[PDB]
Amino acid sequence: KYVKVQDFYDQLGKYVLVAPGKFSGTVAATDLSTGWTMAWLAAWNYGDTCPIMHHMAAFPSPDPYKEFEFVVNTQGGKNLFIYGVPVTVEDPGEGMKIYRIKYDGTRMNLQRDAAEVSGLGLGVHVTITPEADGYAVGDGQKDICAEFDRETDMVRYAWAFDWDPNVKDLKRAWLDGGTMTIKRLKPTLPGGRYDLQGSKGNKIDWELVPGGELAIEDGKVSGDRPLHSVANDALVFDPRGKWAVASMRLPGVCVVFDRENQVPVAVLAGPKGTPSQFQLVKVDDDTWTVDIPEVISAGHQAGFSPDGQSFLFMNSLRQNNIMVWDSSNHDDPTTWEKKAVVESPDWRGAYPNTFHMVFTPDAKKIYVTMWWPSPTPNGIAVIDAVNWEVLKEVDLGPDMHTLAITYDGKFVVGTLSGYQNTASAIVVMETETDEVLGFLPSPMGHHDNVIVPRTLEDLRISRSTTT
Amino acid sequence: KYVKVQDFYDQLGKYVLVAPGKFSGTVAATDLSTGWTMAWLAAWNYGDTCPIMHHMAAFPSPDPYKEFEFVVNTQGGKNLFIYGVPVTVEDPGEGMKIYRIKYDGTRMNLQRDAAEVSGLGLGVHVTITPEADGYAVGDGQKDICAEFDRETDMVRYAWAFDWDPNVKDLKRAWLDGGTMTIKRLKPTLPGGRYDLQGSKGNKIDWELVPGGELAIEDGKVSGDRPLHSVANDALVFDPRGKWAVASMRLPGVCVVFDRENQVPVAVLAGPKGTPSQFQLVKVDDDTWTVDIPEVISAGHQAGFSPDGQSFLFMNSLRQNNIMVWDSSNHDDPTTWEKKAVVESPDWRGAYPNTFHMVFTPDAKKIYVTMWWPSPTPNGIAVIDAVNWEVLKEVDLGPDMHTLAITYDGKFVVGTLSGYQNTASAIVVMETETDEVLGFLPSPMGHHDNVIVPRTLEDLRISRSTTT
Ligand SMILES: [Cu+2]
Ligand SMILES: [Cu+2]
Ligand SMILES: [Cu+2]
Ligand SMILES: [Cu+2]
Repeated sequence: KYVKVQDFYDQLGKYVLVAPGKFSGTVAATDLSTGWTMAWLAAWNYGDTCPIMHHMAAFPSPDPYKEFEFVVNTQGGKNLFIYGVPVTVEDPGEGMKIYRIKYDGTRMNLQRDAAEVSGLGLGVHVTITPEADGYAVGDGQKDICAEFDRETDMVRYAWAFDWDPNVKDLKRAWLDGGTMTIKRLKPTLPGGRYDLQGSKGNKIDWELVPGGELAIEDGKVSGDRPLHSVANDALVFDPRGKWAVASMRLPGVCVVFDRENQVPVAVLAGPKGTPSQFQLVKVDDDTWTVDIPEVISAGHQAGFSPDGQSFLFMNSLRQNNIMVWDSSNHDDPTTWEKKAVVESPDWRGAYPNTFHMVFTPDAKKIYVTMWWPSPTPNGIAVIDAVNWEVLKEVDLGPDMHTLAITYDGKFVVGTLSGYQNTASAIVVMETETDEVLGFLPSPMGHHDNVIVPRTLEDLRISRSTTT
Repeated sequence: KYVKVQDFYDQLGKYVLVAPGKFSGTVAATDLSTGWTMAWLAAWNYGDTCPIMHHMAAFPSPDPYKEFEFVVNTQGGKNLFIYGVPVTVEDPGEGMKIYRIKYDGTRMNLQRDAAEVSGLGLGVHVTITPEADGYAVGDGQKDICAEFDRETDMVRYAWAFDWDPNVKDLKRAWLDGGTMTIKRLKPTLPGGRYDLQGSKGNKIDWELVPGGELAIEDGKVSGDRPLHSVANDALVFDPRGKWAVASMRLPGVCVVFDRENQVPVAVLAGPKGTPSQFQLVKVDDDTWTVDIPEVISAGHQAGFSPDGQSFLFMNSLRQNNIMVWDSSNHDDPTTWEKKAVVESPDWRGAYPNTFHMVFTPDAKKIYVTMWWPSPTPNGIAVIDAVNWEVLKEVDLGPDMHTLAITYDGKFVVGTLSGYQNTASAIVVMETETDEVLGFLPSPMGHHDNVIVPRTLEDLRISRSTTT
């Protein structure tokens, strides 16, 4: 006669959800087949003075219930003062830690801070390589992204980016175009180490939040070198191998990198009305430039379809759409050409903004997020990835963040995070008829979440190809 | 075709669950009618450097969805080192904070630390007065409990307890009896403030855990004055008013206090093998003693039925049973007489221990917890409180903590907490047929939980009359 919540979990399958919690200072694994939290960790327990637990990704495991490993990073400094929490720690730790954690079937074990090992600290998106042999991190305060080895936590290659505006006034520095520099970043310390932990390398004193291109232009973001910011976000991976793609928010471009040869190969132009690409110019063995005549919109989410056939870059704020390239030629990214743009009245005004996406395994649909400042309901839009069309939107609640999918394609599992001070939850949506099945408690300010993959194939629709 | 978890919540009613997280550093409110966390708070944001968020209790609100207030305390110092977490913290805070927090319909707001206001910091159970005009806190390291005014956060009265063992060897200090002193504790600083914040007043360096009486007896608990310990736990309230009862773990007694007259009036004797009461002896206007010829077993949980007719104290470890007194004479607690003992052949070992309870509104049933160290399944026992017999025992999972009940009496909502490093969750049991309806995620190490009450009568089955 009474309803068992167990009936709800039974339908979901044997899948493990993991999410960090931003200001909660915690990270947590949840068994979607029973409702239990399997294990949680609090970084304060380890001496972390600013445990803003940020992005994460998990390596595949043959049985996540027996063990899995993941990478979760942190932010610090003035990132602590971004929200409507009246924080009282005026001088917090610097963050930019890159933690390696292993769930061992019972508990989470903090293995180390890869930022200490490598010397490179980075605080935005974390992704797993498609071979599950490494991971990558980006950062929009220091504009560096890097691919790291899973066994050693050392950098394989790191890239620094810089902006040289046509017009040396913050209001016009991006709109009126400029030249971006792509620079090979080499170790400066003994033992192959970098000297780029915590705040070292910061151009700006906090990460640009949604709409932050306007704040930086308006002189409202402090830092050493704001005129030269690009706000790198992520380093995402072609599921077919070989290529990694770095997203650059403020110049509205993605840079395609050859992973093994450690050179950029292509620059993709985000905004609608630009060509497919800009010309990459080699200056020397460590340095490349690209000239961008004007930037009519910043962009944000970048990622691939699970078959590598499509690459997507979201324009956000000044334009809101999804720019789509034909990346079917795996041999030569300079031939990748614009094939579609997803547009919709759902992209009402300056908001909502779409920062996250997940594909179905067969690549026919995608679930993308619709974020707004409080108090407009935030939610999910469903995209037809064959005809490049928005099918449906659903309203959920405050502060929508990331989306994952169970590896059978059946359920999208997302996080809402209360702007760090109000309502937060896990949402479950079924992909057959695109109905919201409801919410699970989650007292965490999640900016990321994954389902733990079992195979390399699973990684194609996990935190590897998209953010 | 798809099960909506919303159907599960629709059945529970409009009730708000609140729980702190111990090593998580956090506290959270959950809407049982939708699955959302309503709001959460991380005490590191407020400069707490040892945010072991410990016990708590909520005041009644006419509408918890619009606003409610609660009290949550903290522990620190060497309590950080008691669990399986390999903590690395070099200068941990001392804890013993007593935070006042207000939920305002959107977020949690830290109001203040009442230990700073009053000068008295206490780290174990927190309970609300039956009038909702005050709260009380106890502490088993300092052996102090006090009742505080809700508006001013100042002490109404405080009591300090001390053990004088017959035999001055830790192994025998309790088993061979002694004399406990009950002493009025008066302030020493300007403005009527105590000088007892943080570790000030600790006789031992951490709270005794389950079976901790063996630890202290074996010389394994550091402190300046362990021979003097009684391990106060709680100050619970007769729902009929007038009386408050302080539980003493190590001597196996409870002391009944006249709240308004500020005097003790009776000492109830815990273990099977003792009379109903021990004799209270007045030494002077501020000081009483009680002689205990032998402590047969330590005790723990203490509380009243919602009609105040029964009073219960659990014997734990050396005996595991529920000792029950006839407290129907509200005029004179010296008349309170043992009327029953709940016993089971399943409780014959050292474990399980039963540290928590909640009654149904009509006082006919009790839900009690069954705690064991890893890896024995912990769970809930259902007690017939008319005939004083065990009805049912259910296995749930690791590290069972507290119990609450919806105020219509339909659902028991408890917390399991992972020993701070493994699986944790909220459990829901329906009380009609005592079936476990299942679990909700809860990435917290809860040692307390409540449902926000609406009325004074609701408190009778909240964190007021029992722990
Ligand atoms: Cu991003
Ligand atoms: Cu973020
Ligand atoms: Cu207790
Ligand atoms: Cu506790």
